[PDB]
Amino acid sequence: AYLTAANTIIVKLSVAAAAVDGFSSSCNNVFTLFNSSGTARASPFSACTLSTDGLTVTLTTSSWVSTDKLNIRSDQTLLKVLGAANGPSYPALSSATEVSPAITSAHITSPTTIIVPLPVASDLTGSSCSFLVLTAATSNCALSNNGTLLTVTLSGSYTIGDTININALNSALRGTSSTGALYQPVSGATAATIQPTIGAVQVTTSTRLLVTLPAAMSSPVPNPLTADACNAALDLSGKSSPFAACTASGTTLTLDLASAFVPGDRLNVKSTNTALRLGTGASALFFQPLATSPANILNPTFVSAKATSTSVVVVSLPAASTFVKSGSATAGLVKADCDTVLAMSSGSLVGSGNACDLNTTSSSQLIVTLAGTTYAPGQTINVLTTNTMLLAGSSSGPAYQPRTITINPAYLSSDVVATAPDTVVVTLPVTSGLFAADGSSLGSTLTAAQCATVLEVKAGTTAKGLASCSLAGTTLTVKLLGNNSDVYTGGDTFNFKDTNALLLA
Repeated sequence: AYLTAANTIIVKLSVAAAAVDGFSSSCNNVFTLFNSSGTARASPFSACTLSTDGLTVTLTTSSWVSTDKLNIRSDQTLLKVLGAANGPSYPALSSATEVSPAITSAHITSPTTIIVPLPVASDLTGSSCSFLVLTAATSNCALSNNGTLLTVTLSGSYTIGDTININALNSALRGTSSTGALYQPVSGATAATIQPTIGAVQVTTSTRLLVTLPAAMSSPVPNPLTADACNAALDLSGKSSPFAACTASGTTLTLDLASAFVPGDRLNVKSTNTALRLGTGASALFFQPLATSPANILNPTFVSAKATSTSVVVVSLPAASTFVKSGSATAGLVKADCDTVLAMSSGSLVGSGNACDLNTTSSSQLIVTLAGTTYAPGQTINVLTTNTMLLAGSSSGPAYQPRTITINPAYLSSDVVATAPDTVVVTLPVTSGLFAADGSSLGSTLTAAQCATVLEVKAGTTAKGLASCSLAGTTLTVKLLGNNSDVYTGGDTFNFKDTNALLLA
């Protein structure tokens, strides 16, 4: 006998059996459920059916308690070996048998995770993981969800078509207590195959998302994915055409959103998935909906950072957010409140006042102050693992998750000087260099088209035509055109451009 769910019992046989008319309506007259002391229960079962191959019996009960036994009442006349017409009745065992919880499906969610649902609340000893049977090696396995969601932490590698099944020597896993029924493998049933499913999610921009995959895909359908293909496979709170475009590379499914990111949504695979599949040939395994009832949450993260001065940083956020502390809505937080929350890669935050502020709570930018002028290129801003005050949307919205960000310098320490009617000399704070997209040094040259993608000189609303950039060491020289309006005028301004990708610090 076996228990494959919270209300199910599957009982197996060794020789094809048969059923007599009315056997679906007289289940209690064939089987009987005992307790550990031999005292039979009172009418435990409700309905029953027999499989076509005749070696399987299905029952539904709600009266099962741990360490209960089963057996066939001897005198029973409604179950016949090899035929209801002519055979004898199916015998009974000298001693009853113990129900043993089973397992029937598992998901490989990420490269290092395999979640296995369990039928009922369970108990385990430590986190050693030899009670299973896997081809690959494992490092750790531990319980969760009140004992109803096993987790297997892969250490080796996943080969397509692998199967998970418990061992017959099990001495670690049990049902409902440390002294309950031992999980056992079903006799005659094949080892269950592992199916893939989507992993974690992260918002990286007001429109982009990144999704972890269980293994490196090689050939979706179509190979170059499309907006139509992705809409038919994934679901985002049931919105119509929630998707703008989608690409796959490595173990990441990069993505775009139809409109602005609305805090709250979740992601799960639709029922009719046909596009995203893992493997090649007849071994292809389609992605399935996850076991967890709540769909995977969308974790907001930092978008980008830049230092407006040596002791100020203005982080940009993907959507409206707000600090929440002790049930109230707040705009900023004092040092110790922001200190176990976000940490610069080197240094410490300000002492007195709001060390981390947003002005109006429902905003999109975050201002940080340090212990003086201590920012130098090569410093990063991150959200720490243990944090709860950061929440996007409302008083109970999603909390931010760790992600490293690099700060772009945006401060000029010294003034900018016009030495001639067509010359402007800009003194940069740190040693610099011109490099290419692929990283090869560009030396000290910059063309007119390449010099308009780095900086601009403007008067009022209009800009000024350029002729050449230049940079040797820490002085960056610029030359205008020189005719009509491309000359120095009575009050002008200089600005770096956010499109800049050629000039590095």
